[PDB]
Amino acid sequence: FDYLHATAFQGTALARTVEGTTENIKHLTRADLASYIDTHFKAPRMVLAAAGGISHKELVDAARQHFSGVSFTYKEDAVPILPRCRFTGSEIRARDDALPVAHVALAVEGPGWADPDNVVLHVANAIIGRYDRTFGGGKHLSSRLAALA
Amino acid sequence: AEPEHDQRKRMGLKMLLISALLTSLLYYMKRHKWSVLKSRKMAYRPPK
Ligand SMILES: CCCCCCCCO[C@@H]1O[C@H](CO)[C@@H](O)[C@H](O)[C@H]1O
Repeated sequence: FDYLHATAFQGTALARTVEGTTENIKHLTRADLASYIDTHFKAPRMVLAAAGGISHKELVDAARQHFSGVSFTYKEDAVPILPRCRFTGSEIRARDDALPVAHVALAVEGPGWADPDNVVLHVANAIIGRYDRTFGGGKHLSSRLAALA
Repeated sequence: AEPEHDQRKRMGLKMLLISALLTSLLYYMKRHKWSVLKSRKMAYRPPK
């Protein structure tokens, strides 16, 4: 999946590992670590979520109590829009014949959270479904790709 | 000696035209497809 991303997007933010480079991890600093939290963990860009035996009220309050630090300017109120990433039909092949099995990931550019079709696309994925050697249905499963597999 | 003469040259023309155009086209498609390889890049990244 990582490699998939790294070529699917290549030269874009999305083509980066969430764990970061080996170098970065080696040299990141008290500084930059600060900066991230600093620049990134900001109120508008956050959602306090809860579910269980709790009343919205009670909760909402506690939040009003600790989620202080009020924003002065207007920049601190502005949700930064991200520069979009270029999809690129391509491939990356990491060969190691010493690897027991092989993995293969194929994909196409998606529509994005918003777009409704994401629903359809899912309904689709539901038809091709999924499979591992332990499913019991085996040869009787409904996913054509499964059965054949 | 060669009644055809004319018609044969008239053909040569047609043949040269189709020819030139169809070779060009094919050449694109050949390159196009082959691009994938000629553009290819590889690296040797062992585990060290
Ligand atoms: C590389 C492939 C080249 C094919 C060229 C096709 C040329 C055939 O063209 C011929 O020309 C004659 C003269 O007018 C006509 O009489 C024939 O009917 C016609 O078929």
